[PDB]
Amino acid sequence: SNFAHVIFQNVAKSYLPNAHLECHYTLTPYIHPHPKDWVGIFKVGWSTARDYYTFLWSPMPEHYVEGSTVNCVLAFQGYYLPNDDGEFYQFCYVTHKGEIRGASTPFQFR
Amino acid sequence: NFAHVIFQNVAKSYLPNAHLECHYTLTPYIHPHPKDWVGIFKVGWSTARDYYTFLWSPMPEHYVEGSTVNCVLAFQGYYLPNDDGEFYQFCYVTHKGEIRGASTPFQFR
Amino acid sequence: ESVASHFALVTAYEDIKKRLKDSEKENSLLKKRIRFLEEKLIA
Amino acid sequence: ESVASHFALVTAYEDIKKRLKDSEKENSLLKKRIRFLEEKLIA
Repeated sequence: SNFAHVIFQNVAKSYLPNAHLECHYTLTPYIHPHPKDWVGIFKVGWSTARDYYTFLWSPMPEHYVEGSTVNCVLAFQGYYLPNDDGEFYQFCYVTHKGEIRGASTPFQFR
Repeated sequence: NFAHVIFQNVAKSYLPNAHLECHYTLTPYIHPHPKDWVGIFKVGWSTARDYYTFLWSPMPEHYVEGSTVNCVLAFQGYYLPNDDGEFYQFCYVTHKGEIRGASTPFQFR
Repeated sequence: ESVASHFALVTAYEDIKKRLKDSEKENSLLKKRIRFLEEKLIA
Repeated sequence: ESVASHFALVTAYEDIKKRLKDSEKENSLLKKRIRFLEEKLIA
């Protein structure tokens, strides 16, 4: 319910190991973003927001209007991404209050 | 805490609505009970009430504390899932409700 | 948060379950194509 | 027993993860064979 207020778009089944990765996602009208929100790349099966492989702060949309639908993009750098390690990962959007408000389908780096 | 019964030779796929034999082993780490049950659970279950069906895990005769005894149970296809695409697993649930065994997942197809 | 962790794992599991089924179907097709190609060479 | 449920799901997911990885691995090798065989046969 609350777990799908952020929607990750066009997530692939796999990404090339240590290649730059654009992460696209949408804020639905149900979330009011915050400058301390962030997107993490989590190994599938994580237990806490602390278990991320890497992360980026989510840039606060400029001229934000409450209740709107907003598209966002983050450029994860290859040198902070997993190698071909046999694991599956997913994007998770985490608010400044610690809530997970969206989680993508999983992907492997290979 | 969760590996005290082991399900042996548990396969990837069993025939739907068909006679099934379920092999599992009691390890000397937990103690059998007549009203302990082996449930078949859809993967992703939250509590023990999410069982699909079960059978009472029979008590072995002359049960010696701290032994290793293998058991076989015969679920019949009337009680078993259809070719539904879902993954299920075996779970040994005792008489006081703890689960002390969760098998690898299998389909019915 | 404990609930979110369980939800995110079910979501990942469901996608990997679908991808396994797609993979197994391809596996069956590729194996038939090989049997056909090997059979072509014996004649 | 929320942590038992999470544990059981983790281990079930890990098994399906391994099955998917192996099936895709084999699939890529099956494709290499199909090309190798076809190279003897058509073009």
